Amino acid sequence: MDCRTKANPDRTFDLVLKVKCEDPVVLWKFPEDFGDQEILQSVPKFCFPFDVERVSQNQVGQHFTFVLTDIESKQRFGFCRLTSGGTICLCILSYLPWFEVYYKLLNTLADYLAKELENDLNETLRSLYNHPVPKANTGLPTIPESRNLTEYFVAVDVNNMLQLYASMLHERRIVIISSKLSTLTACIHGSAALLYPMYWQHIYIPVLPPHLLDYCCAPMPYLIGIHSSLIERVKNKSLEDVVMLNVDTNTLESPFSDLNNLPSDVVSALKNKLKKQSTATGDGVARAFLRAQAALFGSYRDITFCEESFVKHRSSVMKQFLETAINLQLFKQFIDGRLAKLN
Amino acid sequence: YDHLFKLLIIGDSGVGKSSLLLRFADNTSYITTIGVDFKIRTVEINGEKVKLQIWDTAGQERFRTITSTYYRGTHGVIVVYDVTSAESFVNVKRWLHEINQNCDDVCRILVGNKNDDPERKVVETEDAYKFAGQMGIQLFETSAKENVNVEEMFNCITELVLRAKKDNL
Repeated sequence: MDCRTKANPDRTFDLVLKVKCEDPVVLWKFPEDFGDQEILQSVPKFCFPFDVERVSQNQVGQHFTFVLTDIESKQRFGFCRLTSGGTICLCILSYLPWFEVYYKLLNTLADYLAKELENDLNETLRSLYNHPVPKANTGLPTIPESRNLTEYFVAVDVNNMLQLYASMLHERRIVIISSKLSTLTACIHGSAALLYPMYWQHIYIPVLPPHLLDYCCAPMPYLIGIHSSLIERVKNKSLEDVVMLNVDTNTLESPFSDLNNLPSDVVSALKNKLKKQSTATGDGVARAFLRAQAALFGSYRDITFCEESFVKHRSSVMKQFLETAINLQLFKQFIDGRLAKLN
Repeated sequence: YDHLFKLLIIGDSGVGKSSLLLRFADNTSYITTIGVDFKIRTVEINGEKVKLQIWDTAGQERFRTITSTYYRGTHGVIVVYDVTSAESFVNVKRWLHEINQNCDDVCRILVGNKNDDPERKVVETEDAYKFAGQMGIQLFETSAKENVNVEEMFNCITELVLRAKKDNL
């Protein structure tokens, strides 16, 4: 009900593909008899979600993670290793949010391919594929260990972190733009995780490929990443009111003033902590946002939830915020989930 | 085009929303790719060219209540339940209550889909009609499979939205 991760997926991963740029060509996949043709058609386009013709040669070697959303709104993570020059891409599709593991595994698969070690590769794939999903080694994201938060934090000004946070907490239509897919998907995953223990409940596309640009016209809330080579095409579409952050320049444009709606004491406490040298290592950043979440929604402690008791605070700024907070799908799923488990 | 309108289709997965979206579209889904899909219908109502785009999203059934943020920018909603599933109806009542309380400016209609298997039906017509009645909204029972009452249903929401717009002007 609450989280958008599949609890107990059938497999550690479902597909691995090597793809090259008419559509991209699949050079090699495991399992060989992979049968979902819809995924075979879409996954290659998400491997190269940029104007290939124009910026292939600007692409630097990187790792990034697309997400495909299933019928239950659960996330299928596309862990990709894109080679410098952007012509070749290695991709593991999994329900498990194992960014650091799969990034390492992708490098190891790349090295096995270059050293022409086919058996060892098939062995490794097989063994992990048929391995029951392991629940033990057999917690808040920390910097620099968790790659999505770390890259978010190094790439995006503190002020813009605060602005994206506020925009999420008004369930705006958000577009994040970067010239780097690593930074792009990282910003989308890392920004969303800072809602904890709440999760983004609406349209969630870390990177949106060219053939799907029209989806930026969606009227419902959304969090969408676009490579910089596609932003002009998107802008020329007829959009709703949207919040855009261009990470290449740390330029935010929004017709709203959502950050002004958050209580100042919370914002300055969060801001002051984010600028503190020591916050930049270990769980400081996630803890800072965790503490902001507590201050904003903590009063929810008060079996059923009484909206009118929660919305009744003394300060006009906080009362105003709490009255909008009750209309957030992210808050609604959190409360409802917590009412379900309390029994 | 003369006018453009934006619709949402809401309802539990397994009520036939995607079959309804196929009937809606001019042409011939991304719902299992990016959790969202839109279809385009063009129609002429009294000489006027109208383009309708309708939006669906995945896993809506996990929303006990779909909140007011979902409907911003939208002109009309098609709220769909499955006449063979009592749970799909109960949810739909909650959603239309939230709409009534927080988004009364949005046109909405109630739709009982899969009106195809009598032996499996559970939501009686008079029940839905009574709820429809007390929300001040119109109700259609349809079969996206057999293509029954579907065109009637689409032409209703389309007309509602066109009139709200001219009654605002």
